Amino acid sequence: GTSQWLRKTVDSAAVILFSKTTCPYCKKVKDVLAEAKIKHATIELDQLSNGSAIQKCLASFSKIETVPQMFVRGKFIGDSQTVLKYYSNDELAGIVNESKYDYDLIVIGGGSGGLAAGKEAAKYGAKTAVLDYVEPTPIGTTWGLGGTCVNVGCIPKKLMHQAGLLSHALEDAEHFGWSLDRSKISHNWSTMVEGVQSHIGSLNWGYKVALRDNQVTYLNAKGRLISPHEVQITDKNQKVSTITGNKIILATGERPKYPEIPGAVEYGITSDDLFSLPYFPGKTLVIGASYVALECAGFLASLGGDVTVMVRSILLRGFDQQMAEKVGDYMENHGVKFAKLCVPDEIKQLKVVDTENNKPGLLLVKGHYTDGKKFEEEFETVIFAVGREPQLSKVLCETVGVKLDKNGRVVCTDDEQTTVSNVYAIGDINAGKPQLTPVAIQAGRYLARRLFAGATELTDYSNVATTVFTPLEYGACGLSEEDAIEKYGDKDIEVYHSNFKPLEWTVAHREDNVCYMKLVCRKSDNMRVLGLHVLGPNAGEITQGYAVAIKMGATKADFDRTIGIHPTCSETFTTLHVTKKSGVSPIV
Amino acid sequence: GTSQWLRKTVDSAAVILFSKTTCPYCKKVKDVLAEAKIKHATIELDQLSNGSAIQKCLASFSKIETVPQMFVRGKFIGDSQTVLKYYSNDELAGIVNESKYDYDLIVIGGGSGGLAAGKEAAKYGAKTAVLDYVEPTPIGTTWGLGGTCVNVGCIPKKLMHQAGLLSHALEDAEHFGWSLDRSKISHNWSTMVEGVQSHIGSLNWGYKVALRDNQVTYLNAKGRLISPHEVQITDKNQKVSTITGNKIILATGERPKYPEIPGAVEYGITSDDLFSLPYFPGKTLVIGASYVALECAGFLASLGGDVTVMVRSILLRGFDQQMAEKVGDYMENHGVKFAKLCVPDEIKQLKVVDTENNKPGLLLVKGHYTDGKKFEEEFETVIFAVGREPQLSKVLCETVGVKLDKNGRVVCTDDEQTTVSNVYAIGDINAGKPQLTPVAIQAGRYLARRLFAGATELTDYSNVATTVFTPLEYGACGLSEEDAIEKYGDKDIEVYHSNFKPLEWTVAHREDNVCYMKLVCRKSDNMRVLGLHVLGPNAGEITQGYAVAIKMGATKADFDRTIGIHPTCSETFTTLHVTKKSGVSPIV
Ligand SMILES: Cc1cc2nc3c(=O)[nH]c(=O)nc-3n(C[C@H](O)[C@H](O)[C@H](O)COP(=O)(O)OP(=O)(O)OC[C@H]3O[C@@H](n4cnc5c(N)ncnc54)[C@H](O)[C@@H]3O)c2cc1C
Ligand SMILES: Cc1cc2nc3c(=O)[nH]c(=O)nc-3n(C[C@H](O)[C@H](O)[C@H](O)COP(=O)(O)OP(=O)(O)OC[C@H]3O[C@@H](n4cnc5c(N)ncnc54)[C@H](O)[C@@H]3O)c2cc1C
Ligand SMILES: CCNC(=O)c1ccc(NS(C)(=O)=O)cc1
Ligand SMILES: CCNC(=O)c1ccc(NS(C)(=O)=O)cc1
Ligand SMILES: CCNC(=O)c1ccc(NS(C)(=O)=O)cc1
Repeated sequence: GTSQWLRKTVDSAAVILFSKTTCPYCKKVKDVLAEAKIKHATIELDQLSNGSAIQKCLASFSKIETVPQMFVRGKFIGDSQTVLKYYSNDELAGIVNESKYDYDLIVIGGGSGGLAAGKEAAKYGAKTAVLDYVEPTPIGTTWGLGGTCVNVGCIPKKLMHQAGLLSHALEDAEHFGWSLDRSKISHNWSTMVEGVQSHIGSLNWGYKVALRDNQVTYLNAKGRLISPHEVQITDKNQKVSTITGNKIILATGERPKYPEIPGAVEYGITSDDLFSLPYFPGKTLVIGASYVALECAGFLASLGGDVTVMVRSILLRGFDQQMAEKVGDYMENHGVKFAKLCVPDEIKQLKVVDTENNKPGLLLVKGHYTDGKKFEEEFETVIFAVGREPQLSKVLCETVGVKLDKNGRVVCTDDEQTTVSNVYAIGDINAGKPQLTPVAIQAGRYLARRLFAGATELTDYSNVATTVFTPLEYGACGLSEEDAIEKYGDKDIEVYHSNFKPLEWTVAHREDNVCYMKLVCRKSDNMRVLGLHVLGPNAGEITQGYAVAIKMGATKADFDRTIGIHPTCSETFTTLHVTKKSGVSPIV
Repeated sequence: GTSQWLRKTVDSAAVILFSKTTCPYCKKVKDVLAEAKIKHATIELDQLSNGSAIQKCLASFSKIETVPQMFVRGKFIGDSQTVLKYYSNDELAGIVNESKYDYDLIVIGGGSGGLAAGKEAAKYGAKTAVLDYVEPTPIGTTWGLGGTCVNVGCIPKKLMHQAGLLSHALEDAEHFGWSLDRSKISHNWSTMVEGVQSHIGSLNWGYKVALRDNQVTYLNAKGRLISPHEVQITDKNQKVSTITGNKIILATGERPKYPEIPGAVEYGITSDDLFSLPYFPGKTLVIGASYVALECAGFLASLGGDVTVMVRSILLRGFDQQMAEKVGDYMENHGVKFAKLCVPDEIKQLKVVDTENNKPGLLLVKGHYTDGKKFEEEFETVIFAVGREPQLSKVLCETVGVKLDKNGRVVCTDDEQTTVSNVYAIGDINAGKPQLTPVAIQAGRYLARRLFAGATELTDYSNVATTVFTPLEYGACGLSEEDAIEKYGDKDIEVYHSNFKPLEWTVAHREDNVCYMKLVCRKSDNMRVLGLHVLGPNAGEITQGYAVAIKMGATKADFDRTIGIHPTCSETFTTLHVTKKSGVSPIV
């Protein structure tokens, strides 16, 4: 147990020191490695409950049982007198750089997970390379280092969401006494895009600076794993070459899908293109009903667009469906049109995009409803948000032996190991995991610590909270109500709910009974909170803190005994009492 | 003993039915009481883990061990056959209304705690009177039913805080692409006050409607306890009379103090006057340094005012002083002036308030610094916020025997009982308890349930979360850093901390390193989280949810294993790692 942990740790750490905080011999080795700028992991045996056993086990490798003991890539290098000898003789640098491979770690993909993993590994002396390449979209859009969230995901989406929220702020200000007239103010799309892109550019630069200052090699090159330890790279000039690494982390993410209909690739766009578009989209059709589809339709309408969403079946498939319908009803009440039970059959081009005058084109969209009636209408911009998929055939030779599932994602053990023992996968391509930036960051940091610093902590993928940044935001943590009932049965499930009105909405004359929250609980387990849901402003700030409590096993009793902060929206969770079974109305 | 809980429940309840959910005889009794419009408490014995022993103990009062059994004010009334006999003989209404006192409960004070206690008691058939009277301020300001928070506290303060926040929203909107020019926009104080006062009026009317719909007698009259069961009332026409009650709840709150200096009462105002003031305060001096003082100074400056704060010693005494200093620095950088280490000596009138043209007067303030130097400057409005105190002399006669402390607050047991067995106190006048509106509401509802429905749950006053709504808001739960070090020793305390920047502040070009958060933890108790602190936008929404986790005993490992929601301010709590002992900088 201890011995099996010690062997895995010694075998895969690049540079690691076994030590005690009280030992001045260990301190003298620490000072020598620091002076020579040699980074390494450290395990302080006196701060572990079974340091005694570990000290004994080290002898199976070094034939000594004292501290310090220093190792490089699975090899015992020496005790204090031996390390000092190598240093004094100008031999230590060459010893710590000796390796069978070019790199201790190669990360394929420079996004949320891959950047996190690579920087963390380098902290412990692992010689690291991070590869990143951005295949341009069909119209040629491309961007810098940092992945989907930084460049064409969470960051620009929430900034445009905030531009949309500020329109209601301008309306609210009149009621709170400010002299402006909202009716005489307009929005300039390209001014907003310039500011968003300027912040994204600071992020691109900041990541390149951070890899430099951690001695990580950054290659702006497309990678392909051709054997367990060999990565083929293709640079911007089409020069092909091969590098080797001990450990491989696959972190290449996904890209948007297009439906297989005439005109889609040629004349529509995706979210990849939207966040840097030089012109305002104009009258827009959004095809799809994911959170990407609704968030984009939402802020486009708040910025003055004429917007329609075409929905194949339901909104937010996989989310609690009562909450999804409340989300959609609010958008429909504040300007978004919906073409329900409808799919597209073709896109026809009526005008080409005007690069000169900076204006969209014009399109004719033909489709049909599930009963066979026809859809036909003209739009200036058509955005497809119909899912995302990995392209691992471009990343992964079939002969390496890395197993994939029926969706093309990588099958991994609970420590992110693929079917090939030195190869791991993290982020959106890890099958069955929540596809979110903080998950990918936590998985990559934790994995790097296990590979190169002897850590054991695993990433916990259960009960991970989410927020959908629609015009009225939807936060959630845990099970939907229909999932809870399916798993435990209706008689074992109690639901507490209530409407509420933000105090900020009162003087602004906004709606009385639109915001909503519920707790889904299990009767036979001390009224354990199985799921939490809230529709209202700042839903991400509201929901985050409760995710710690649900992680700890919170029950309805724990919510009741905690006192609220007044006046907040979030405090309504501490006094819930109306049950759905009672039939009593949840209005205020 | 089960027996002594049953004895206290039977003695104190107004009308209580002991029942079982499966028994059709209990069913017919419930329907009869419903048709007769007789409200009552119900104890369903088949849902309690010792309903067996309770059935046996009921024999001590009724000489029967079956169910249903009805009691009224400590007297057994009968089983199913007997209750029906009374109903069909038109004797039931007289039997349930027979009592030694006019009321089962008299509440003195119609605020946060008192209204909540009174409405809750009435649901269990307690015949209830609620007394409220608002003694006018020195300039004659008065208001309606609902207490300090509703009329001159949390509600108007946070609505004017929101008016101030909207000013920065106007400036932000230009950077996000909206065509307005913030420089040409001004604020109208009286328009804001009208909207705020219209919302307060709807709450005044709502509480009167609530009391009427719960059959609660509302007397707009000053009440005085003269013996354990006798309350002397004085109405608006000076008419004096007496009413009697079984239980009494004191819930009369506090009012602001004035310093004992010339001119203060005559020419200054307090928060009581500020929220309905008919003219803009103009150039304003706020005297004091509590949360009331800083919150009022902050929104006044955001609405265009010229504002100074005179500080005797420190800001926010009793709060974490590192956080208090960050709060004040932000305020000083954004337009609030501070006259530090300074007290006032006298207020001289230069110009009377102009009621007709709706203009403030003009004042000369004289004071001095703790080293001896002099302060002299003119202001149009001087606001005192130097504490609040009860006036229980006006409420309670010395001879009744209710013990007070050296501050004038009522000394209570952990179930709100005074030194007089039928008299309880709740809210701000309960000595040693946190003085907050949700605390008073929870104490009131829980006390009512114990008196009239046989409940046993107590109010938990520990680790109650707070938020100070200064221009940059400050939320907290648990111990300050200095208090934890004093209690446990510096070597046993670890503090994790970080600056952060809201995503919304990036395009708006706001400050990089002013928002700040920290966790104060106990090493020898598994890194238990002893206190959480956050300075940033929406701080009360951020803080509330973690209050549940802290109530459950969260440790640092609990915060680490929970995943963040991105992009939010609150997610920074899930990845903290820089300790103060390490000396590493916390900037981003
Ligand atoms: C519109 C949108 C909004 C979103 N909003 C949120 C949100 O609010 N919150 C949230 O938590 N998540 C959000 N997400 C999800 C988030 O973007 C992803 O979960 C996250 O970025 C996944 O990170 P990753 O490291 O797995 O992959 P990515 O971030 O996609 O990074 C993979 C990188 O590898 C590169 N690459 C691919 N193939 C190769 C190759 N052969 N060689 C070299 N490099 C290669 C890619 O070009 C890319 O740069 C959003 C996603 C989208 C599309
Ligand atoms: C400016 C300000 C801002 C605040 N902001 C917040 C905030 O954001 N959050 C928060 O949680 N708390 C806040 N508070 C505190 C909160 O208002 C109080 O904790 C709360 O009102 C206490 O309620 P209570 O029931 O104890 O007394 P009150 O609400 O003060 O009610 C007592 C009532 O009894 C009446 N009364 C007094 N004597 C008699 C008598 N003899 N006969 C009849 N009636 C009588 C009083 O006039 C009053 O109507 C704030 C307070 C102030 C002053
Ligand atoms: C002329 C291009 N035609 C296509 O059919 C196509 C290519 C790539 C796509 N996506 S990507 C950028 O490889 O992520 C989508 C569609
Ligand atoms: C600095 C990175 N190290 C870690 O995260 C870490 C490593 C080992 C630990 N424990 S053990 C009992 O030796 O396996 C704990 C933490
Ligand atoms: C709705 C009002 N009732 C209560 O709050 C309550 C009372 C007693 C309880 N339990 S007991 C019988 O004392 O064992 C539980 C709950």
